Amino acid sequence: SGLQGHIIACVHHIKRRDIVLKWELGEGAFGKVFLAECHNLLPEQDKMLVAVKALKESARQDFQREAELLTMLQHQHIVRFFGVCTEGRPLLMVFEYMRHGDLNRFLRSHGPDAKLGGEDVAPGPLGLGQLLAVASQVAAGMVYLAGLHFVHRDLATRNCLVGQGLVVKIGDFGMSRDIYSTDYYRVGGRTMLPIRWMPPESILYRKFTTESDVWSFGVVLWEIFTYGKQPWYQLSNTEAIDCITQGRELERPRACPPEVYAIMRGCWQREPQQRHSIKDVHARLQALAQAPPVYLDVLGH
Ligand SMILES: Cc1ncc(NC(=O)Nc2cccc3ccccc23)c(-c2ccccc2)n1
Repeated sequence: SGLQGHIIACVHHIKRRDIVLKWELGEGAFGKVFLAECHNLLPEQDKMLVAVKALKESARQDFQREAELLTMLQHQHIVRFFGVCTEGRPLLMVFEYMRHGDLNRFLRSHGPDAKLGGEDVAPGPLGLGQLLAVASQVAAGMVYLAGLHFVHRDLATRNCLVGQGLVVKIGDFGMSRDIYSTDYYRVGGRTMLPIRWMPPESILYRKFTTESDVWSFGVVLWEIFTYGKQPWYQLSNTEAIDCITQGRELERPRACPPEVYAIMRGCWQREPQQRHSIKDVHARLQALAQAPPVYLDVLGH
């Protein structure tokens, strides 16, 4: 459940008059999301755009616990939470607006299968350096979460956002199971598992740790270098469970250099203790991302 799992009060408040709903961005089972104009929120701006999550009994208690946890979780690679609006209904969670939407959508639209300007990025597919800076920012957010001993449980590019200047942050508005339903395997009733992103211990033993998140980051790295393609896309849900439990590893993407694939393989160690830490996976990717173009052009053959 993301934030709910970590839970199981200096929360900032915003007045309803200060939030002006413009239009809907999306809608799901737990509520909807709107683009809104927010007044007197941040100085030297006066007015600014935000993404507003509108709460669709215990929901109100869950909301406050979610808000308190979101007020703690503040980092440069975690979508910014501004506060809540509790005067009247619907209850609202206010976040920064990320112009390019979710990371999956952004990757697919800058991939070889895209339909067809470029303010933040060049024409045609994202270069090696562009793919690496994306990876590094996600890794950095996971470093902060592991640092606060937070277990994400649903790390995937659909659960990352992209803003102006290609800034990548971990975050979502709780609509992934509705917008990307084929990225989940429905067990029974409401329970939906992101099995393609899960390690063997989470599928087999139903264990979720800091180490199962590292495996998911490994899969997120694969999605980055495959321009948002679904992992094990050629397989059904039961076929994918079989491959994961039998120790099978996703193939090296075409755009992926062997050095990047070594980071992936290290995230995909069957033994959770054997998995390379996220503090090291980030340190490894950052170094690669800011490395000179002479060194980088050599990496990509
Ligand atoms: C039902 C549902 N499913 C999934 C949801 N995603 C998360 O809770 N995930 C997240 C993990 C870790 C850091 C986060 C930081 C920002 C935003 C989401 C974060 C939500 C949710 C509920 C309230 C605010 C937003 C998202 N609600």
